[PDB]
Amino acid sequence: PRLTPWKSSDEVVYLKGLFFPADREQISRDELYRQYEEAISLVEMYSSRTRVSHILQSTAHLFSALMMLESFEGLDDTVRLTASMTIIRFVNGLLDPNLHLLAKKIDLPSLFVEFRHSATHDALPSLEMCKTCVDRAIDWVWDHYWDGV
Amino acid sequence: HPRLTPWKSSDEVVYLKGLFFPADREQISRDELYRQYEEAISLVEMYSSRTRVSHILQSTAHLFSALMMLESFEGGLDDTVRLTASMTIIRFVNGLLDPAKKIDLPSLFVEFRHSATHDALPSLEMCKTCVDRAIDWVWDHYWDGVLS
Amino acid sequence: SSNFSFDDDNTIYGHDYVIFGLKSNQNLIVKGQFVLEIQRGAIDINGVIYHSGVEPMKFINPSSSSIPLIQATVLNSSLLENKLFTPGYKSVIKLTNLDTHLESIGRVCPLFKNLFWQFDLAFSDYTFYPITKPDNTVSVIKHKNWMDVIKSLTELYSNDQSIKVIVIGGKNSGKSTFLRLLVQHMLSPTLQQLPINFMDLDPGQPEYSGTDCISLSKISEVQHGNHLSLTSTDSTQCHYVGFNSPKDQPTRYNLLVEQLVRSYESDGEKHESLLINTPGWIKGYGLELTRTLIERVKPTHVIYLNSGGVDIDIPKGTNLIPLQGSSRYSSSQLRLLKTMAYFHKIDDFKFDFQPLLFSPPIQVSYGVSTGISALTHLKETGIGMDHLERSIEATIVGIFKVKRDHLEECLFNKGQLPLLPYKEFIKLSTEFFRLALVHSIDQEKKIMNLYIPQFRTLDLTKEAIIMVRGNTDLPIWEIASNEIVKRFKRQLPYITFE
Amino acid sequence: SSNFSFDDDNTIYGHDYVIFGLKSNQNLIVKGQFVLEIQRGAIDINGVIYHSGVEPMKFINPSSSSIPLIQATQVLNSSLLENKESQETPGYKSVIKLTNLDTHLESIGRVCPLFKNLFWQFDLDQYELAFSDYTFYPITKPDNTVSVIKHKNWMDVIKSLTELYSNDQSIKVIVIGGKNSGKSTFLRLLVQHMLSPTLQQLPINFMDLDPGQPEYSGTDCISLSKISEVQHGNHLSLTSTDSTQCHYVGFNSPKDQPTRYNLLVEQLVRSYESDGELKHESLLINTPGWIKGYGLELTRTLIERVKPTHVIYLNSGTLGVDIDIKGTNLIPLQGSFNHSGSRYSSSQLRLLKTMAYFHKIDDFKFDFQPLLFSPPIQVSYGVSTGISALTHLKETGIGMDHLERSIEATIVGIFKVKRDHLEECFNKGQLPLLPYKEFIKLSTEFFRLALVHSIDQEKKIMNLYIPQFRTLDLTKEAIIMVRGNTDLPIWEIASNEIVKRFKRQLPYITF
Repeated sequence: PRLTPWKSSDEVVYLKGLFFPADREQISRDELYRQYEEAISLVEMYSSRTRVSHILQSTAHLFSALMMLESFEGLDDTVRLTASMTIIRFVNGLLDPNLHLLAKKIDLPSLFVEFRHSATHDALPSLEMCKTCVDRAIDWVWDHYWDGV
Repeated sequence: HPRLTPWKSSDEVVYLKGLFFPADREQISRDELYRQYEEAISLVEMYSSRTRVSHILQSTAHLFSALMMLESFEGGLDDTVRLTASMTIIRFVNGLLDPAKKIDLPSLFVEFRHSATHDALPSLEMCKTCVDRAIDWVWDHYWDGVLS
Repeated sequence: SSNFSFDDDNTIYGHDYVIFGLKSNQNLIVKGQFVLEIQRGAIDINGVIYHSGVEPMKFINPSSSSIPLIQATVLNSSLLENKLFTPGYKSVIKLTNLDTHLESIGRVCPLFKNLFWQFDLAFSDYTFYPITKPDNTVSVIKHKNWMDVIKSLTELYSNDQSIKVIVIGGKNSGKSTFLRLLVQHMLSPTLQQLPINFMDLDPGQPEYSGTDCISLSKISEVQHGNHLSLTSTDSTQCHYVGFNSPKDQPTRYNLLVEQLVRSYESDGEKHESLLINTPGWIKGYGLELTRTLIERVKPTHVIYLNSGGVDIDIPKGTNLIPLQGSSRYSSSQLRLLKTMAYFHKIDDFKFDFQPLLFSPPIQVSYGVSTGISALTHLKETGIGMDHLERSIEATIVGIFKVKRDHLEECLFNKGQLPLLPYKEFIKLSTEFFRLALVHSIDQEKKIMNLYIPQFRTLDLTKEAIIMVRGNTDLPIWEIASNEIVKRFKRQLPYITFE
Repeated sequence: SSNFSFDDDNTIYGHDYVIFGLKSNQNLIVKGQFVLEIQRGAIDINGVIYHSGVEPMKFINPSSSSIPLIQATQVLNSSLLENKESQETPGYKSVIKLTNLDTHLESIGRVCPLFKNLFWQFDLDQYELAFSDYTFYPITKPDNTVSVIKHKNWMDVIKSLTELYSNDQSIKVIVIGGKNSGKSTFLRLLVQHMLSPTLQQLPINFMDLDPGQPEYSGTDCISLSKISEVQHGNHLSLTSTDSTQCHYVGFNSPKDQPTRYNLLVEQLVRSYESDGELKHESLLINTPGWIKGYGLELTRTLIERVKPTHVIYLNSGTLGVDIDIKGTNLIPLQGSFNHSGSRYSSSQLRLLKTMAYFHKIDDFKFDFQPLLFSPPIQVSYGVSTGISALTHLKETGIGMDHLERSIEATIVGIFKVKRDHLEECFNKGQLPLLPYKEFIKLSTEFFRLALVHSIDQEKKIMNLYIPQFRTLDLTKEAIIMVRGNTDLPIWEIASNEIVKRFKRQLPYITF
């Protein structure tokens, strides 16, 4: 009988509804980020109660990165760094289950592995590339975890 | 034999030394100190636009932006600031070690990299300590040496 | 393949107690829980000698830890008056059954039943079981260096006045066995009897401190087994870090260690000798924490449990000892046992391990009223006001005590549970009371339901109890023990099936 | 140790040209710059048959690249050959004549001491009799120069694709490979094969979406070029090869501005479909050095964007899983093999491709004296019609006092914006700084890259060193300026000829 931070499993459904209201068109651009903020707060509350599965915490981090990368209009270095770190943490936690064959086995696409290496060992990836990688990973979590629940 | 530097006449490194690390660290106003910090980050961005800058100088620019963010935190969702400071430390340390602690890098930075990359996200206080340690490190190893 | 001496027709089987007459060349290892009195002779256990005259001493040694050898090796001045039909051999040990109500962990936990005394030639069934035939159970055996280094502190304890000692090592280095040996060595009734002052600064794997305590404990009596923090020695205060490791809040941990060293210096500068445990960190920021600690304490000795080290060399005198060390089967899983047995104790050496639900629970009001004035979240303080109230529920929070003038402070939102900001929390002084497990919370009635192990009604005048949620986790066995998955229909209050 | 048949061919030295009479087995590997016609027979060069009648061809084969074989093995089998004989011909196979190019591009040792022997004029006592010094001469004795020859499958795929160009139906091609995989050699071979004299003289449409290692394109361009005349050597993108437009990405790699890169590629593909639908122009594409990751994603997006009708991959790997097998070919890398000293690094040869851009008087005239002595071509700044605004492509956030210093002594692209498109939206002010966000929306035509020298602050006038250029006469088309990522070679800021000339503390260099 494993422990769940949420009282019922129904709050996972509500958390998915906040992340993915599924009426993406058409809703207000600031209502979507009002749902995203409530969902990030629920994720951090669940994390404070008990450990959360890496996908759920990662979805919170990636949605925070999405809000900052969409709200951004100046000195872009910190916005670059936040999304960069979010993607590196997401990819590393996904891969930290035990190198090219490993990415195919976990089904993580190649652009993420290149993004992590470029951010760790090379110059900061372009903010336009950070948007691409964040949206790709947010699609990844839908493709793997969130659709089933 | 000649090498290319983005700064004209190579006296603006002296300017960045005083602009990052002003003469007085406590009598100066913190708002004006952060204005000086922001100006130095803007100059480092300009030199990056001109050409490649030494990894120490880019790391100084990133670390002081992270410092300004951490010390000006008003509370709330600290997910952003923790992630940004963790990434700044990771870039700094990796760029140092990319080309044992022979470089005199403290074990705090290497432990911070493992904590942020693989382990749970480092806390705000730990990031504040690590960024200040890095800012001291770059000063001692590069910034004090350069003079006029 | 450790074994103990086996005697036939010499030992006597008695009701509630067993007496063994050990020959001169005999040794005993005993698994379980037993009060150990000495009838005739002197029994030197774990490197220190105990005679017949000493008062009876109670052992709690589980399967996870190594069993302390009970040697018969002999003659000393009296003093110790030996006190049975036959004199037999030189030494006659008397083992008393200790009704500690352990072995009841099996009711809630399936695997933990094998740690303590449980039966699962002719041998009766008691809470102490001597391992006559050789088994896989380990015994406390330490290198001669381990013994003489820890004994060199005892001679300097014998004369005036006090010593400050540090222990540094990794999580698996074995600082716990070392520190228990040292207290056993100085508190032996063959030297100065004044109580040692023990400072335990490790929240992850603490001893003489409940889960998530920084605790300065004046140890007056010996804990002769690897007590799991179950038995309490009179300690001035716990300090609830709330986190498994000092990494999570380095500033809170530092300000708390510094404030504990204040009382340590006030009571040690008073002939009592100070003694410190340090976290499992030897790498990274932990080395810096240890260095900062050494500078402040100015210890007379320092002990490191490995080889590596240069930073520690400055400036306090440093000793190098090999790690050695040792089932549990996991050390982090033993943290859950130490958390659970805290809530299940009526009094020390008595543990009723039926789930806490069935027992009448406790009421408090999370309002301006004197019940609980405020709540504060360590770590993530950005929890939404509407979400903190559900965040605390069904977790093990730590309730504090504050002065009314300090209690005034600024709490933030009167509605539901008033959150007290962490920034205001750190500034004001707090006195830890007890760890609280909150059963449920009534939104409409504003009265929330919590379980705490034992308490003195918290009688006080406008002493606002402040609740604190750390990082410490709730053992699954309290919400979903197999007893309360069948006594109440399998539902999902916080638990889900695999 | 490649070598050719020594001669000993009754060759006459001439003054500016050399006459060669090659036997049937004779072949040539020639290092240097030279132009050749054929006086007798049909010389076969790198897998195509060139007879005597074909117009003279111009060779820029560099020491960095491999040397195209010049065979005379193929016996003249067609009447298209037009042989003119003024000497001797004598019935000994075929005689070909090659003339000095005099491109003056060899004079690079003036700026760089390492770029010597890339373009040879014998840079050491003479060891052979009757030796002569020209801008060209074949290596009679064996030497460490790789020749242009590949496995029979490499030439077989290209040849098989070639007769598919012989008939009416048109061919669109994709080429995919990593850096040093050999995409450049593959494309030069394929373009040489499609423009053989036997095939119709119908110009190929060549699309080059590679900014880092471009071909038929100056440094940091995306370029579509209708190639009507083949470039018989590794012209380091230093020949005209008339192109419709050279699109300034401004960056070494796609990753820096992926959205601008994709928009530019899609626009260039649309411009190619304006003319590739006509079916005369066989469209052909190069792809960036990225073989995996987001580069593979860009390649797949291109493949679904341009109806491929052919795809070539240079390395075997996860491409077959990633790219649906829709016909694609598989050819092994067979990358050019040479020493780093002989074959300079891609980042070290981008500096040459950038320097020779500003130092070219014409297509084949190269004056490599430092640019400082030439007139700075003063231009205006501000709201003035000369040059209006500045756009930093990536580092958009820059202090409004700092961009003017930023563009000083750096390579910037001068664009063209017509009518009020520039008016769409800072402070002018020292410099307007048109934002990048409004830049992307506006349509721009790329004028030649500009080298900035000595920004003047007291006056809006700023010096601009740009290569050969017609007068920028525009009714209202304001020529805005942009700064990308393109690097500035040291040799045009501080070479020996100007460091020794001055020796004082120069502004942007340290010693």
